[PDB]
Amino acid sequence: QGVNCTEVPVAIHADQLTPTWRVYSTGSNVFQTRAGCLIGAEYVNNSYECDIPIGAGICASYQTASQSIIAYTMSLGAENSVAYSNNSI
Amino acid sequence: AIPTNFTISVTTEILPVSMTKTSVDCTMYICGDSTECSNLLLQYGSFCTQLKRALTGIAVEQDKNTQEVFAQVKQIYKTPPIKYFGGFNFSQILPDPSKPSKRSFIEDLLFNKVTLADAGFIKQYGDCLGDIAARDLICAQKFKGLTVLPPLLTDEMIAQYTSALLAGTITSGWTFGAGAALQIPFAMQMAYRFNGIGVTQNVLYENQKLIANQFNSAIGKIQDSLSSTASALGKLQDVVNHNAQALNTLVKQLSSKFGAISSVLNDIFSRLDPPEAEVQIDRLITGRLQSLQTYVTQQLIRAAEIRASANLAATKMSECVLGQSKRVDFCGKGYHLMSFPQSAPHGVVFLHVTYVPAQEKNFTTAPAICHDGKAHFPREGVFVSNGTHWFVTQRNFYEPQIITTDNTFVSGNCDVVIGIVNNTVYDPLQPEL
Amino acid sequence: TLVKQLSSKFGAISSVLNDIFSRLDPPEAEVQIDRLITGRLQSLQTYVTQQLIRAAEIRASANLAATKMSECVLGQSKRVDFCGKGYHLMSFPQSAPHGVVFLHVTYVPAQEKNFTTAPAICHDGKAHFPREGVFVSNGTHWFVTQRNFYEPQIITTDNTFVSGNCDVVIGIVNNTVYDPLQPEL
Amino acid sequence: PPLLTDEMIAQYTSALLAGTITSGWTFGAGAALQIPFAMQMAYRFNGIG
Ligand SMILES: *[C@@H]1O[C@H](CO)[C@@H](O[C@@H]2O[C@H](CO)[C@@H](O)[C@H](O)[C@H]2NC(C)=O)[C@H](O)[C@H]1NC(C)=O
Ligand SMILES: *[C@@H]1O[C@H](CO)[C@@H](O[C@@H]2O[C@H](CO)[C@@H](O)[C@H](O)[C@H]2NC(C)=O)[C@H](O)[C@H]1NC(C)=O
Ligand SMILES: *[C@@H]1O[C@H](CO)[C@@H](O[C@@H]2O[C@H](CO)[C@@H](O)[C@H](O)[C@H]2NC(C)=O)[C@H](O)[C@H]1NC(C)=O
Ligand SMILES: *[C@@H]1O[C@H](CO)[C@@H](O[C@@H]2O[C@H](CO)[C@@H](O)[C@H](O)[C@H]2NC(C)=O)[C@H](O)[C@H]1NC(C)=O
Ligand SMILES: *[C@@H]1O[C@H](CO)[C@@H](O[C@@H]2O[C@H](CO)[C@@H](O)[C@H](O)[C@H]2NC(C)=O)[C@H](O)[C@H]1NC(C)=O
Ligand SMILES: *[C@@H]1O[C@H](CO)[C@@H](O[C@@H]2O[C@H](CO)[C@@H](O)[C@H](O)[C@H]2NC(C)=O)[C@H](O)[C@H]1NC(C)=O
Ligand SMILES: *[C@@H]1O[C@H](CO)[C@@H](O[C@@H]2O[C@H](CO)[C@@H](O)[C@H](O)[C@H]2NC(C)=O)[C@H](O)[C@H]1NC(C)=O
Ligand SMILES: *[C@@H]1O[C@H](CO)[C@@H](O)[C@H](O)[C@H]1NC(C)=O
Ligand SMILES: *[C@@H]1O[C@H](CO)[C@@H](O)[C@H](O)[C@H]1NC(C)=O
Ligand SMILES: *[C@@H]1O[C@H](CO)[C@@H](O)[C@H](O)[C@H]1NC(C)=O
Ligand SMILES: *[C@@H]1O[C@H](CO)[C@@H](O)[C@H](O)[C@H]1NC(C)=O
Ligand SMILES: *[C@@H]1O[C@H](CO)[C@@H](O)[C@H](O)[C@H]1NC(C)=O
Repeated sequence: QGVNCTEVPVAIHADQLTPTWRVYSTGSNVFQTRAGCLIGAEYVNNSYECDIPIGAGICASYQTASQSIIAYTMSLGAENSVAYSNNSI
Repeated sequence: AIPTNFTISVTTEILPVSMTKTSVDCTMYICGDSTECSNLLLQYGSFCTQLKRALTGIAVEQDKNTQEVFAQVKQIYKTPPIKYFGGFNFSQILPDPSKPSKRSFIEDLLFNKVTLADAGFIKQYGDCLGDIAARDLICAQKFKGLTVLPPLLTDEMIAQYTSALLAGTITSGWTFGAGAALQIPFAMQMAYRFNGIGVTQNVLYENQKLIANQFNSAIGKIQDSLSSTASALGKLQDVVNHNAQALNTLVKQLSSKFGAISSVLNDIFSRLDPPEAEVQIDRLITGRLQSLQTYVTQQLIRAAEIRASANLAATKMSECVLGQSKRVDFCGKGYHLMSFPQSAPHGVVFLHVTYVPAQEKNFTTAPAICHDGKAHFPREGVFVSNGTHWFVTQRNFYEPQIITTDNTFVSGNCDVVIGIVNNTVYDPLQPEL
Repeated sequence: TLVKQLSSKFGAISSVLNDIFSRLDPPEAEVQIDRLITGRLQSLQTYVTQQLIRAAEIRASANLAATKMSECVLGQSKRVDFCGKGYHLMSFPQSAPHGVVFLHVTYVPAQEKNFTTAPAICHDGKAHFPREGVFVSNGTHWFVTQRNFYEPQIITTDNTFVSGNCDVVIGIVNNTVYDPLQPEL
Repeated sequence: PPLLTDEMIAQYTSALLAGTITSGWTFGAGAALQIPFAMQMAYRFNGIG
C-alpha cells in the first residue's frame, strides 16, 4: 500500500530491503489499485458481493480445486427498473 | 382563526457522517533513521502495538458509518425514460448521464464549495521525490510516518446509492421501504401525503398547478442559494480543519528539546558517549511518546461525536426519506411532506419539503348545536360562522359546509355544555320525501 | 495488556524491585525506582482513560436499548424502520449475558397485481372521491378497495364524498354510483 | 460568564408558555392562531383517542 509498482517491490535481489521474503512474493500476478498495487491476486471482470475489503471500491475473495485469491470490484446491488405509468397501480 | 392559502417551502440540512482515516508509523516518527534508537525503543513494552491497534478501530468504523447511512436498499432502481411526474420538475436533482460520473446539478454545486482539500489519499512516492519546488504539507508529513488511507466507497458508488433512493421514492412512494417497490402515479401519492396531515384530497386535486409552480420556484431558489452567498456548509469544513490542524500540531511538536541537549538523535549520539547519552535519549523517547499518545486520545474522542452524528443522520434518513414522519420539527419547519437525499464529500444533505399555511381570517365558534333538545358535536372539524349562518370546516383549511346529520353526531342533552348556541340541522331524508 | 506491561525495563537495569533495591546504593537505586514508577503509573492512567472512554459508548447503547424497550414492547411504534423491517406488530424481549435480545414481529405484503386507477368519478357532473382507499378497475367495471390489501367493493354514496364540479380534476372518468336508498323506495 | 443571562432565559420560557396556551400547537409550524382553551383540550382528547 502507498507505493507505485515501478519495479520497487523487488528492490534488486530483495537483500537490501527490510523484509526478507522470497523474490516470488515480488514477482507474480501484478494489479494496480488506488491504495497501492497488489501482488498475488488475479483480477476478474465480473462483480460479486464484498468479502475482504481492500480500498477504493476493490474487494478480494477466495473462490474457485479452488483457485487463488481473486480481486474484483464490488457490486452495489441488482438492477430493477420500476414500470411506472400515470394510470397504473 | 383559520388559514386560506398554504405555502410549499423547501429547506436544507447538513450532517457529517465520516472523517479522514489516518495511520502512523511509530519508529519513523520517534527515531527517524537511527539504528541505536530503534534498538533501544524495544525496551518500552507494547506502546506501538497499542497505538496501531487503537488507530484501526476508527478507520473501520468510518466505513461502517458510511455503509449504515447510505446502503439501505437491496436493489438499484431507475427512472423511466419518459419523465412527467404530474407537472413537477425534478430535472435539477435527477442524475445527469451526459457528464463524467452520474452527479446531479446540486451535488456538482456541493462538491466545489466545501471540497477545499481532498488530502493525500495515498499519493505515490514518485509524486514528490524531491523534484521541483514541491514539499507541500502532504509530502512533508509523509516523511515523518503520518499517512492517510483511502475510503472504501468511492464517490460514484455513493452517487449511485442516492440516485437509486431518489428514483425509488419518486416512482413508488414509501412502499419500497417495507417490501417490494409498487408503482403509483405521483399525483395520487401527493394525495396521500396531504391526506396524512389533516387535509382532504380535493384540496390537492383542485390546486395541482399551484403546487407544481410553488415547488419549482422553491427548488430554483434553493439552487441559487447554494451557488451564491457564503455556502453555509460549515459543519463539513470543521472536521477537515480539525484533522489538518491536529496533524500540523503533531508535526510541529517534533522540534521540542524536552529539556535535552538537542532535538536530533544523530547529533546527541555523535557528541556523547552512551553512559550519558542514555539519559538524553530516554528523555527524548518519553517526551515523543507522551506527545504521540494525546493525539490518539483526541482522535478517539472525536470519533464518538462523528459516530453520534452518523447515527442521527441514519435515523433521519430512514424515518423521513423512506416514509412520512409525524414528529414535530424533526424534518424541517412546518408539516412534513417528503424529502430528498443528496451527497456531500464527508456528509449528506437533505431537502425537506414542508407545508406552511397562510392568509388566516377571523371567526367565531361554538362547541355544540342544541337542536330539538340535543347537543350535536362535529364528527371531524369545527363549527364556525361569518355572522349569520353556521358551517362546518376543517382545521387546516377553510372549506365551509352546511350543517347536516351526516357530519355531526348527537351525544346527551344541551343543558350541560357551557357554550352551546342555537341552530338547525338538516336531515337529508326529509327533502326527498 | 495492563498485566503484560509489568515486565518492561523502561530504561532501568531490571524490572524487579527487589533486584534493584539490592546490589546498589540508595542514591542510584532511588533513580532507578523513579524511572520505573513513572512508567508504571502512566500506563495505569492510560488504562483508566480508555475505560472512561468505553463507558460512554456503553451508556449510549443502553439509552437506545431502553428507548426501544419502552416504544416497541410497551406499545406499537409507527416510525419507519425502528422496530424492524416492515410494518410493526409486536416485540418480545429476551435476556442475554450483558445485553438484551428483541424478537420483532412484522408484516410484509407478498403478491402483487397490476391495475388501472382514476382520481375521481364524475357521475352527475360532480367529482366523487374515496373516503379511504383507491379506485381500481379490472378491465370493464370499477371498484373501491383499501390500499394495503385487495378487497373490491361497489361504489356507493356512503363510500365516496362529493366535492365541486368534474371539470377541474385532470384525469376524471365516467361511472355510476349505487345510491342504495333509491332501490328500497 | 454565560452569554445568556437568566432574565433572557426566563423571557424565552414565558414566550413559549404564553404561545402554547393561547395558540395550541399552531405557533410551532407558522403563525400563531388563537383558539379557546376548552376546544384545544377537546382536540387533544381526540388525539389520545
Ligand atoms: C391564495 O393564494 C394564491 C396564490 O398565492 C392566490 O392566487 C393569486 O391570485 C392573484 C389575483 O390577482 C393573481 O394575481 C396571482 O397570480 C395568483 N397566484 C398565482 C401563483 O398565480 C389566491 O387568490 C389566494 N386565495 C385567496 C382566497 O386569497
Ligand atoms: C425544469 O427546470 C429546468 C431548469 O433547471 C428547465 O431547463 C430550462 O429550460 C429552459 C426552456 O426549456 C431553458 O431556456 C433553460 O436554459 C433550461 N435550463 C437549464 C439549466 O438547462 C426545464 O425546462 C424544466 N422542465 C421542463 C419540463 O420545462
Ligand atoms: C355569511 O356567509 C353566508 C354563506 O354564503 C352568506 O349567505 C349568503 O350570502 C350571499 C352573499 O351575497 C347571498 O347572496 C345569499 O342570499 C346568502 N344566503 C342566504 C340563504 O341568504 C351570508 O350573507 C354571509 N354573511 C354576511 C354578513 O356576509
Ligand atoms: C368568555 O370570556 C368571558 C371573559 O372572561 C367570560 O366572562 C367571565 O366568566 C366567568 C365565569 O364565571 C366569570 O367568573 C368572569 O367574571 C367573567 N368575566 C368578567 C370580566 O366578568 C365568559 O364567561 C366566557 N364565556 C363562556 C361561555 O365561558
Ligand atoms: C335556544 O332555544 C331554547 C328554546 O327555544 C332556549 O331555551 C329557553 O330559555 C329560556 C331562557 O329565558 C327559558 O325561559 C325557556 O324555558 C327555555 N326553553 C325551554 C324549552 O326550556 C335557549 O335559551 C336558546 N338558546 C339561546 C342561546 O338563545
Ligand atoms: C372484472 O370483474 C367483474 C366483477 O368481478 C367481472 O364481472 C363478472 O364476471 C363474472 C365472471 O366470473 C360473471 O360471472 C359475472 O356475471 C360478471 N358480473 C357482471 C355484473 O357482469 C368481469 O368479468 C371481470 N372482467 C375481467 C376482464 O376479468
Ligand atoms: C364523461 O361523461 C360526460 C357526460 O356524458 C361527457 O361529457 C359530454 O361528452 C360528450 C362527448 O363528446 C360531449 O359532446 C358533451 O358536450 C359533454 N358534455 C358536456 C356538458 O360538456 C364526457 O365527455 C365523458 N368523458 C369522457 C372522457 O368521454
Ligand atoms: C504509477 O502507476 C501508474 C499505473 O496507474 C503508471 O502509469 C505510472 O507510470 C506509475 N509511476 C508514476 C511515477 O506515476
Ligand atoms: C474486462 O475489463 C477490461 C477493462 O476493465 C476490458 O478491457 C475487457 O475487455 C473486459 N473483458 C470482459 C470479458 O468483459
Ligand atoms: C399519461 O401517459 C400517456 C402515455 O404515456 C401520455 O400520452 C399522457 O400524455 C400522460 N398524461 C399527461 C397529462 O401527459
Ligand atoms: C382578529 O381580531 C383581533 C381583534 O379584533 C385583531 O387584532 C386581529 O388582527 C384579527 N385577526 C386578523 C387575522 O386580522
Ligand atoms: C405490470 O406490467 C408491467 C408491464 O406492463 C410489468 O413489467 C410489471 O411486472 C407488472 N406488474 C406486476 C406486479 O407484475
